[PDB]
Amino acid sequence: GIVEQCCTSICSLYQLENYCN
Amino acid sequence: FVNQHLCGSHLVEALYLVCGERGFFYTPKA
Repeated sequence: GIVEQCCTSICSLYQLENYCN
Repeated sequence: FVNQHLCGSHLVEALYLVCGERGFFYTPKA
């Protein structure tokens, strides 16, 4: 999930936008 | 800003700034 992709590992804009509505 | 380890409130604020008026969903347990 988002914690695995952005917290435990380095986040990116590509991944963050996957969570916008 | 975006290219780093973002956890907790820090991650929540990043989503807020990036998504803007589209909003977003935060599911830490998934």
